[PDB]
Amino acid sequence: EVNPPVP
Amino acid sequence: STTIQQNKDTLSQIVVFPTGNYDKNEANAMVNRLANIDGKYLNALKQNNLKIKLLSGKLTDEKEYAYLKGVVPKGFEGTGKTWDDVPGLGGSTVALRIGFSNKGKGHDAINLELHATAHAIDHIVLNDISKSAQFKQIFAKEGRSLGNVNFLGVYPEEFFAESFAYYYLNQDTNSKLKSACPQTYSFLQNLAK
Ligand SMILES: [Zn+2]
Repeated sequence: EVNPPVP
Repeated sequence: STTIQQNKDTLSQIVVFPTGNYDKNEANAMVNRLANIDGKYLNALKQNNLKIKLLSGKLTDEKEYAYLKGVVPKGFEGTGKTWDDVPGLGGSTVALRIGFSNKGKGHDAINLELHATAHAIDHIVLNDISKSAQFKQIFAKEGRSLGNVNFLGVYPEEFFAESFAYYYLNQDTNSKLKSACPQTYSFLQNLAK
């Protein structure tokens, strides 16, 4: 699992 | 103070610094901000051998994230950006660019390292609680009260991560969260009991 920060 | 030191000690077995030249003072400041996280979560990350990798370069220049080159992250449609341009990642791993902590440094999270580590805590420690029925109900009500509503209001795992970051960054963001999202605030409070 990979999740980005807020764009 | 003694609890702060304990959390820093725990983080010494989690944080991995990069090889070569890097900003040592800013990396230390980033660890200090992570030490505000409740020790129960940090100890669980250590027990799971979760590493918080600090980077002096692009995330996708690390062997394990090279597969993400050219890939548009979830929720980044229309930004013109790919993982090559994103300064932090959280989930089954954590990777963060030194110097990009603050809002506006290639991201709009309240704090990069807290948001990314919250993803790891959500997924590894709490078994994807942000996708639980309980949190989905909270997210359905309060998920659009912290801005960036086409992102935080659409993905419950992102609302969780950012709310977590507000809760633990400092007293001001903690107070802002309680005002804007009281059920999320109580949820996180009870999670830490
Ligand atoms: Zn995120």
